[PDB]
This record gives sequence, structure tokens and C-alpha cells, in this order.
Amino acid sequence: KEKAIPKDQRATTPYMTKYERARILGTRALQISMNAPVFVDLEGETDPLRIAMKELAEKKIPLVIRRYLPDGSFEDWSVEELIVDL
Amino acid sequence: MVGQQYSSAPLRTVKEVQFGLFSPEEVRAISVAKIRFPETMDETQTRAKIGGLNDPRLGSIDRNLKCQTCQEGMNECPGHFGHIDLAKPVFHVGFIAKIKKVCECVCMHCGKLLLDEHNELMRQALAIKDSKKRFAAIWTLCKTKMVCETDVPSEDDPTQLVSRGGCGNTQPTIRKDGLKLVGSWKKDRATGDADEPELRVLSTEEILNIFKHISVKDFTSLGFNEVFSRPEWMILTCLPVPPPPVRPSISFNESQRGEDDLTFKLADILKANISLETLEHNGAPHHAIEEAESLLQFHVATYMDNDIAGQPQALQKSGRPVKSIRARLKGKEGRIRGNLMGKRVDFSARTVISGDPNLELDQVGVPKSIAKTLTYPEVVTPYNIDRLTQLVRNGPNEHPGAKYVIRDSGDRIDLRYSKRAGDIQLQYGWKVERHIMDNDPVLFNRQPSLHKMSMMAHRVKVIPYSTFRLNLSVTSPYNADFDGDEMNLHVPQSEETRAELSQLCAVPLQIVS
Amino acid sequence: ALLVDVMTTQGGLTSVTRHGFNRSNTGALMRCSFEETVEILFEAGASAELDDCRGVSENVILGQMAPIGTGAFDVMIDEESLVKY
Amino acid sequence: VLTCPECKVYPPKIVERFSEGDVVCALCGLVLSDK
Amino acid sequence: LRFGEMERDCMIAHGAASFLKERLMEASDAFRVHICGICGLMTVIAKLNHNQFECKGCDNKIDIYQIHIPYAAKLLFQELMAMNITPRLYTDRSRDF
Amino acid sequence: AATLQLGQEFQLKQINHQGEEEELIALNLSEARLVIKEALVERRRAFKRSQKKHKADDDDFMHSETREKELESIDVLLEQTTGGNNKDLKNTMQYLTNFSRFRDQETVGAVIQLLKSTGLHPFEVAQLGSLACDTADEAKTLIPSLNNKISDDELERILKELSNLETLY
Amino acid sequence: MFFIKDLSLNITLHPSFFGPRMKQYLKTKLLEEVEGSCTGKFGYILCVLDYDNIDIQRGRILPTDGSAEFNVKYRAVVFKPFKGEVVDGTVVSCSQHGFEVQVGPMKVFVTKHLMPQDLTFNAGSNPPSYQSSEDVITIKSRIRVKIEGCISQVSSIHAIGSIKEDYLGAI
Amino acid sequence: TRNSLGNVIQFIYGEDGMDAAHIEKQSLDTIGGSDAAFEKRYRVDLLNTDHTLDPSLLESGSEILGDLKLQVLLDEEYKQLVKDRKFLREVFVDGEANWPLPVNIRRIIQNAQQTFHIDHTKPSDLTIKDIVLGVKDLQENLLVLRGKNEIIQNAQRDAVTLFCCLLRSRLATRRVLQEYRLTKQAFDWVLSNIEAQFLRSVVHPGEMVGVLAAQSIGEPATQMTLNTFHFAGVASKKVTSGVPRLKEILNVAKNMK
Repeated sequence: KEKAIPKDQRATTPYMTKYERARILGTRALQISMNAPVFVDLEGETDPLRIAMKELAEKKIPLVIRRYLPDGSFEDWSVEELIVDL
Repeated sequence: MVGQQYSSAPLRTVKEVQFGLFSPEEVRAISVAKIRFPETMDETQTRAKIGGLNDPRLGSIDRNLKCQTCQEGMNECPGHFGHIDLAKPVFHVGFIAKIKKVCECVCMHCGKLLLDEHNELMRQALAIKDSKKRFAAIWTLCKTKMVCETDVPSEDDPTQLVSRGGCGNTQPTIRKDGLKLVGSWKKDRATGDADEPELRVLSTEEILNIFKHISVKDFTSLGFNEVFSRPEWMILTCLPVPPPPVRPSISFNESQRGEDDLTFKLADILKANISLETLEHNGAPHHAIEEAESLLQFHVATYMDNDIAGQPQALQKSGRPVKSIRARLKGKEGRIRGNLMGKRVDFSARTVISGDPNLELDQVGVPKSIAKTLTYPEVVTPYNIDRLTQLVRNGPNEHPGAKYVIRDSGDRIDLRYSKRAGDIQLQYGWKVERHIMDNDPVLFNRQPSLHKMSMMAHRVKVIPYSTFRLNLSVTSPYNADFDGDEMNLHVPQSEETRAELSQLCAVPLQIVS
Repeated sequence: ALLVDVMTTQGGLTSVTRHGFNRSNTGALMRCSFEETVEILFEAGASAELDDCRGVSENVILGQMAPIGTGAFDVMIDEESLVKY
Repeated sequence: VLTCPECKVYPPKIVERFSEGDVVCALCGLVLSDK
Repeated sequence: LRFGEMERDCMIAHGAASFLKERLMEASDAFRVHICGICGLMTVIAKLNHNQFECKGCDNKIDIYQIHIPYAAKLLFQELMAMNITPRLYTDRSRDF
Repeated sequence: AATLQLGQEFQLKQINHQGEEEELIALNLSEARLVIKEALVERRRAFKRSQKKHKADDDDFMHSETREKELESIDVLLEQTTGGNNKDLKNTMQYLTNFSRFRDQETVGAVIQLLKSTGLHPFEVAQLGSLACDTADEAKTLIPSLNNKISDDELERILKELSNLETLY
Repeated sequence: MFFIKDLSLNITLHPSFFGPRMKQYLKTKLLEEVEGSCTGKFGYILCVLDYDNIDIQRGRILPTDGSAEFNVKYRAVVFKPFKGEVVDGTVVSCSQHGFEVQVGPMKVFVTKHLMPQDLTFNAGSNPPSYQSSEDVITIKSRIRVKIEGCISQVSSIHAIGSIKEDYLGAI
Repeated sequence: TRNSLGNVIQFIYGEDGMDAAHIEKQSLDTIGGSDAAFEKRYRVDLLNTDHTLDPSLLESGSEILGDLKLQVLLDEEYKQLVKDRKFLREVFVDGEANWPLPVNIRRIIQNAQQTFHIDHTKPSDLTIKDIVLGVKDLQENLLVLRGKNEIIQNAQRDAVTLFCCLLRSRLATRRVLQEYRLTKQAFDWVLSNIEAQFLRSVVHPGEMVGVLAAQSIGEPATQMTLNTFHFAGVASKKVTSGVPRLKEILNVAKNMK
């Protein structure tokens, strides 16, 4: 647990890349398509990808991204606190 | 979900690949069948001879009988290794140069390095961590000391001589003739004899004995390893025999088995070995023994590499060269560049293109039959069970429809033979392999794929006729026109893959190059 | 700029050939991928060379997920937000 | 010997789908061996 | 259809590891192999009906691992080992042993 | 373990999750049976408390009149705590109950104190708690580790005292 | 032999169980999978201590299937013998080749070559047993067996023991 | 930018850490031109009749004249512009002005003028203090590297130097009040839009830049063959260039033709 960086000493970008966005959407779409509970008010949609986008819009995806520094340490960022461009 | 079986061993991922070399002890311990006969299959011509090249303990490739060692079908048996014992040690065709180089750098009698810590140049060489340069420098330095020094001047005082235990004998000069390593002794001029270097072919067993006498500090200094890479192992004593998976037999009919080249070469190796053995114990003259050893060395050398410089090529009974192991891996069509970096795939199509001005920028017209052949494994959930049920009822001869139904347990029901298009009731977690439907992402490309923008994602639209359809503005990134060009279509088979094709490689996102 | 920096990063001019890149310190399978396969394999065996399986070629040979873009990070579950709902 | 574990009918009726690399029971449609 | 080297390079340029892995292994040739945890070789004999796992050379019946690799990689490793070279597969957490 | 060859997996010094060295813990039939019974009844009490949260009798289980009543209580405990999917646990518990040398906690504590007052190896102590030997030489032969390590008079005294401590059924 | 050890396990939770009650599902999975199992590295898994004090680790969603894998550490009481161990047990079955003794959850077999000749097989007795001058061994008779070897498979461990020397048999 | 072994090839990708598709050609106006044109364009003086602001441009033009703090600020700005001219002429000794850079400031200003229906025939309500402080703060709010020790600070300033030079070149006080005639609302809008469009141009970690660079270099190499022999049209200019020259550069040949 020595690798983990304290929250105050986080020196990575506070925006989320396109790769992280695509990975998160894919994971959430798979979990929804495997009958996982939905955290938002579904309105007439039957596609897991669109419901994943909808959950992302209200920032309700309960996932955490771990970013690997080259030496081996890592930095943990919640999906709620990552700024997503539109 | 690979193997169609269950095992309790945990799944893990490869992290390191530590290379090395077999010791003969390892070849013996690993092997399960000491091959003994130059024949494969019995005199009844119905079963393989036990102890032959096709011993059942190694395994079988056929789909009816199972392996004797593990009792598994041909789709689960990896294959097990045999071994063959050699009468006399044989040089390995891939380390002749290294053997000679390390032979010239070590005394032929006392089995020790010609130098030690006293010399400054040895300190410089031992200061280098790079093994390759270290060995090259040590070779180019110590190739010129033909006599071992018994006493060396002390570093503190050049007038003081300290004995290093050297034997003081005279080392030869070694040259290579074909597969033979011939030495020449240049006797000292003070001996009174002429400066005629006596020539002799060095015996492999003597060289093996010399190498076996080297120590650990010299192990590290030369650039070898104690556990994995000892030099004594560079000379062959026992030859491992690969299982029949590596050399599969192609059977046209019940009694028509065309065997691989590798097994023919191995049979010849064993034949020569038994001939040399039966001449060895019969008290034959030395000339015949030398000739037989040369023949054995030739066969073992050309079994692995068949392109050796300055020798004839081992030919087949029809005149073609024998495809050795090296020729399997070295080519462009060999394993590395033909079966591990690029390979043929499933769920793909290839067809000519055309132009459609009514299609949107990022939409591709897919013919009907190509849409009826490729599929997608959709998961049954509360949101789709009605449409999926109607799709299953439709069958495989109608678009839209389905072609297979996978249960929770991994079993897969072919909808065509099972009358149960109108019978199967679907549950939560089953999978329907349905046709590709409008607005499914696909990957689409043209060869050669020179740059990033030549492989892009698209949304499907099912159309009649046999051509693909494209918008007339994407023909510039593809460098493609419509006078006969064919392009390739690849279908993703998951949700993560579909999201990657829709959020990374889409045509809208590839406009500013 | 990147090509030039790669070509002159070892203190000297390293040509883009086998002599320059296939004699580098990189992984064994990576180097044997092109034009000197069997000899590099022999030398790696004789010297007891250790491969680390971090480059693209080593993760393509072994059929795994290379750390390339979407594969550069790990996705993990946050229990606090899940319980909070 | 290759038999369907659900029909339990002897002798088993089996059809090989070469173009799909499958072995299929001709009664329940079950897929027995692949590739 | 051939998914060549140029295609692999283009997919690396885009940055889609999952598509690459699915195309390479799940769509062409996936294989499951039991490897020994001590010598790191493919010599382990497994009787799956009786779940009997044995390594003859090292006398091992506990440290045995399941790995998912292509089939051409297994062929390459066997052909390498048929010339007295040892490609010794190891696991991340095998340094403890 | 004739020569006390316990291997790495069962070393005398154990490294716990806290990282501190601890003496290896060995329990005989009585200690293990009491521990597992206590754990099972505690789990049953926790389950009942949880059920009451979502929405007296336990004193009779630990105090058993007879072996048969104890076995019936054990069966009820397994039905209400295990689910009946674990036959090996039932067999082990039956073996513990049928051949438990000591039923009361205080007597088991007395046996532990008597065996470990001399400071013998935990393996030997657990073996002596499991085995009832009439003579010191019988135990010494059946426990080769006890040879050369304990005086015969001390072993005879311990065995006689343990035999006296056995509660009549 | 009963011992306390520290164990760990990797458990995969299906995506359909992803809710606020995930800890309960993990606890149920652990209890239902681990208790009563047998591992050749640590013997039979008899019991798990401090059920309320189960240690947990953060999930790591697998990139291939979406099932969340968790690493769970705990302390457990397990049973495993060693070479040369002497254990009391109960006779299960009687045969001419020897006998079988249940000790804990395991079986140790003794072959007729591994007992002194004074013990003779009596088949006419009900049940058939071994009779000697002093010791008689039969069903439900406490018998001490010196375990000589053990064979470990995925789900069980068999043992072979000998009583060839003195002070062995009925107690 | 590193490789599989961890060796650093570049301490920053491209030396400024920008994506290759967020970069357009823009002209640095400080480099070129004679000293008289520079002085007329960028110098403002509140005490000399030669270089005053016409009061019909600034709403508070009457009262500001003769002030002291304002001329100190303008003097600091002019010193900064002079130093920028010296540095930029040190870098590009050829005197060229068009270079690729992020963010098209001209289009942002044109959008501000088109959206707010700015009428040039009326005085503007801006303040010299506000313009200068706003430009300086916007420079303070441009970030590519987010370390905390001095090394990362120096690296980040080195990265953003040239863009700060262009930004100072376009948003000078006289240019704002006399050439654009922006109001306060439009000025705030321009500053916010500039910051937002800059922050979206950084390169995304995880990008495989090696294969991108290799493809970019070697795609035109395929078409280079066609026009290699144009120098073949001059017989007395038999100098190797084209495919053979690139081959010799790559091989590091020790015997050039």
C-alpha cells in the first residue's frame, strides 16, 4: 500500500481522456446487459449503451479509475470527480 | 471459456519468460518414453509400435482414441516428450562458433582462464556489466596467449613472481573444417624441433571434459549462468523427441498415412545411432567408428538447420530439401511473422464497394446474405425478451432471425435442426446469436493500411444486392475508387468492443488528420 | 523530432536496421520479431536472457491485453458511493 | 463413441456440419463437438 | 481473412487494446494450458475426470497453473524446446515461491 | 510428525495478518469441538439478531444432559447454521462428539494446564490431550517426540492424573 | 492435526449482484464455498474463525467478463497430518488385506503386512475382526495407527499407516 | 515520452505537450515590421500629445489623461513587448512570422464581434486596469504540467512561452480599444473562450505516438518516389536526394555518394 499517493499530492490531469471514457462506457454497458441494477430513471430506452451514457450524464457511475505511473505507483480518481468535456 | 471442460487450477497471466538450456538430467526426467525403434507402426499395420516413433504414451492426434498418459481427447492433449540416447556426444549446430571462441579463451589442459585479477586489462574487462561486449573484449585479448604462465609479477612489485598454479603447457590454434574442429600445436622453437604445427581433429568428449571442469567465477566471467546456461550443456548427449502434435500425420485413407519430414529425419537419426552402437560393441576398426560418428553428426546437425554454410543439403527421396526446424520459423510465412503477428480470423467478410449519395457520412450498406451469415451474441434481459423471442421464432432462414441459442451452462442449440424455433422458452442470461441489425457498429478497412485513417468504424444498413455502400466523401481517406476495389468488414462480438468501435474509431472523429 | 531523438539517444548514431535496434537491450521476442529470429533466440538461450513481457509484441504473442490506450489503467469498484445509494 | 446426453437413444443419430465445424444431434439440435 | 501486421499497427495507433485481443485470440485460436509452478514448463499431466495434476520431473502436484494462450504460441514453445532451449513461462506472483 | 517435521506451512512460528510472530496453536478433540460449537452458536445468535433487526433458548444447547441429546442438538445446530450441504463437517463433528475425552470446559482447561505446565511442544501436548495412555512407556513409544524429553515419572504422573480427570459418562 | 492458519481466496461476484448489499453476498459466497473444503496445501478446511471480522479488499473488475474479483483473508482451523504421525481413530471396515481407520475426516489404511502376526483375522465373528492374545480390534474400537504416508488430491487426502511395532492396537 | 524499458525519449511530447490535430498556422505580429510601425501600433502614452488615446474611444477617456499608475502599467507592458521582440528575433533568425500554434484567436475575436452586435461608432466601457490584469491572469491560468516543485514550474513556463508571446501580441490595449472596439462583456467572453479552447488541446495520456510518427513519416515516403527524379531534370545537379538519400540517412552510411 506504499504505492498509493495521498489525495492531496495528486499531480495528474483532472480531466478524463477519451480512452477512459470509452473503457467506462464499455464496462457499464456490459454490466447493464448482464442484468445489473440501474441507478437512473430509465425512460423508454432498451439499449445498454444509451443507459450507460444517461448514467454518465448525471454522474452516477460508481467506478474508480486507477492510473499507473511509470515507476509503479498509482493514483485513484473517482468517476464522479472527473471532468468530462461535451 | 476455452477448453469445454472444468479445471480447479487458478487462472493466471504470464509475466516473465526466462530462457535457458536443458541439462541431460532434465531431458531424462521430463520424458515418458525412451524411443528405441526406427519404426512407427506395428507389423499388423493397425496400431503404432510401442517404443517406436509413434508410441501411444506421447499422445494421439486422431479424434477417436485418447492419450494413454492423460486419457484426454485430441482437443485437450498438449503432447508429451520422448528422448533418444546418443552413443557419443555430438556438437550442436547452433553453438559451434561460441564453442570454438570459448575454447580458444581457456587452457586446454588445466581447464582455467589464461588470465587472472593481477592484470589491469582483466580489471577493465571485469568492470563491464554488458555480457556481450565483455566476452568480445576478453576473446580479442586472450586469443593471443598460446602459453599458460606459471608465475606472474606482483602488482606491488614487478620483481616478485607469484605462482598462479598454471600448468605451463602450450595451447594450439583451432580452425573449423565443415563440422570438425581441428587443432594445430606450434611447438616451441627452443625444443629443437621444426616449426611444424602438428594437426589433429579434436575429440568432442575431450572438449566436454574440459568444459565440465570450469568453475563458478569463470562461469560468471565468461558470460554464462550456473542454473540455466552452463556451457557443458552446449554439447548434445540426449535428443528430445517432440510429440506427434508437432509433426502431424496426414491420413488420406485408413491405411494411407503420409508422415511429416521431421519424423523421417528422426528415424534416420535413430537408424544411424543404432548402426554406430552395433559397430561400437563389435570391435570394429577405428576408421569405421570415425566415419559413423561423422555420419551421426551430419544427421543431427542437418535435423535442426538445413542451410549450413559450406556443406551439402540433406535431400528427400524425391529430391526436395528436408524442411528443418529453422526453416519453419525463419520465413515470412513462418510462425513468428505468419501465425503470431497476423493470422486469419472469424466473423469477417470481403467484397467490392460502390457509391451511394443517399447514405449518411458514417453509414455502410451491407448485403442481405452477408448479414444472414454473420451474427452477434445478444444477452436475454427484461428489456429485449419479447423481440428476442420473436427473432428465435423467425428462425435462421429469415432476416431478422437467429442461428444459435447458448444456455447458461455453455451448451449451444442449433436452431435449424432443433424443431424448437416455436418451442424454446428463453430465460435470463441465455444468449441468442442473432443476425446483424441496423445501427450495429462494424470495422471497415482497405489494404494496404498505411496510416491511421485507413481503418474506420461504421453503422450498418441492410440492403439488397452484393456490393458494399459508402458515402462519396470517405473515399479519400481510403484511397479507394469504384472500378473493382474490395474492402474488408470485421464484426465486434461484445459490449466493450462495440463501445470502443463507437467512441474511438468512428468516421465523424477522423476528419482533422 | 521523435524519429531524430530516437535515432540519437544512446550517445551515438544508431541506425534503423538490425545492427542498431536488434542489438539493443529490449526484449528477446520483440527483437526476434523481425529479420534475425533464430540467431537471437539461440543467443538469448545461451546467455540465459530474461524477458519482461511489457512491450506490444510480447503481449501480442501471448494473447493478452497490452497497456495501449484503453489498457493503460485499471477499472475498480468504489464501495462508498455504492453503499451511499 | 459419441452420444447425445439428453435424447439417450441408441444408436445415436448424428450429423456433421463441416461448413461450421460442428457435430450436431439430428433430434434435439444439440451441438456435441466443435472445431 | 488475413488480419495482417499493418492492421495490427493501425489498431495500436487508434489505441483499442480490447479489439486487438478479441481479434487475435478469441476469433482465431484460443487454447488452455496447464503449466508447472516450479520449472515453468508445459510438462504437467492433467487427468481432468479425476482432477489429478502431476509434474513428473519436479515431483509437483500442488503448484500448477491454468493459462490462456494461442495455439501457435504453444507450437512455437514446443519447437523451441525440441532444439534444447527452455522458454520458461513464469507468473506474476511466483517470485514468492 | 515422528521427527517433528511440520514443514513451512505448519511452522512453530506463525506470521499473522498483524505481522507479529506467534506460537503455533494446536487443539485436541475437546478444544476443537468446543471452539467450533461456540463459533456455531455465536453465528446462530448473530443470524437471529439480524433477522430480528430486519423484522433463553440458547442456554440448553451448550449444557447437554447426555451424548445422544448432545448429538441431537448438534444435528439441529447443523440444520440451522450449515444448511446440510457439508457432510464432512458432520462426520468430523460426530467423530469429535463420540470420542471427546472431556465434555466440560473447566476439565478441558485443567487438562491443558496439566499438559502445558511442563512447557512441552504443542504437538505433543495436543497428542496427549487426544490420547489416553495407561503407562508412560506406552505414550513414549506411541509419541516418539516425547522420548528423551520427559522423565518417565512425570509422564506416569500426568497420565494417571489425566485418567482420573476423565468425567464418567 | 488441528491448527490455526491464515488463508486467502479470490472470489468472483457476478454483475447481477451489484448493489448496496454486496458485502452480504460476499460473506455468503465465502461461507458456502470455503467451509468443509480440502486443499492439498493446507489439508481439509474445517472451520473459519471471527466471522464478523472478515477482511475485504477493493474490487477489480475483470476486463473480459465484468465479474468483480475480491481478495478475502481470514483465519481458519484446519486438519493435516505428517509423516510418522500416530493418531487414534475408529475402525470403519474390516478386510483380509488389513483394515481402514477413520481419523478426523480422513481415512488411513493398514495392510496385513504392517501388523504383528499375533493379530489374526477372524471372519466367523460378527462383525469379522482381528483377535490377539490381549487386543481385539473391531467396529467402534479405538485404535492407534502410526501414519506413514499421505496422498493428496484436489478434494481429499488418503493415508497409509503401519502398526508393525509394539504398543499398537486396542487401547 | 518513454519506451518499453522505461527510458525517456523526450521529457515532453513535442516540447509543448500539444495534440497534433489542435494546431493551426498563426502569425506572430511582433517579429516583422520596422521600428516606427511597431512604435505606432503598440505604444500608448498618457503624457505626450504624440501617443495619446483619442477620448472618443474610451468612455472614461477624459479623466484618465494625466494619471500616473496607468502610465507605469503601460510602460511595463511596452517593456514586455520589446523583450518579446528581441527573444522572437533570437529564435527565428530568418524573420518569418507564420508558425503553427494552438487556438485561433482571430476567429474568437470575430465571433465576439459578430455575436454581441458591437457598434464601433460608440465609446467602450473598458478599463486599462481591467484589460492588463485580465490578460495577465489568463496567462496565469494556462496549464500543461501540474507539479509543485520548481523543476515542473520551469518546464511549464518553457512550454507555454511562445503561446504567451502570441497572446500578448494580439491582446494589446491599443489594439483592443482601437482595432476591435470590444466591450466588457465581449472581453470576458473572449478570455473565457480562449482559456477553454486551450485546455482542450493538451495530448491525452495513453496515446501511441511512436506508430503515429512512423506512419506520418513513411506515408509520404511512398509517394516520394514519383517526384524524386525532378532533380534528375538538371544534369549538372547530380546530387543524391529522394529515396536513395533517405535510405542513406536511415542506414547511417559511412560512404555517401
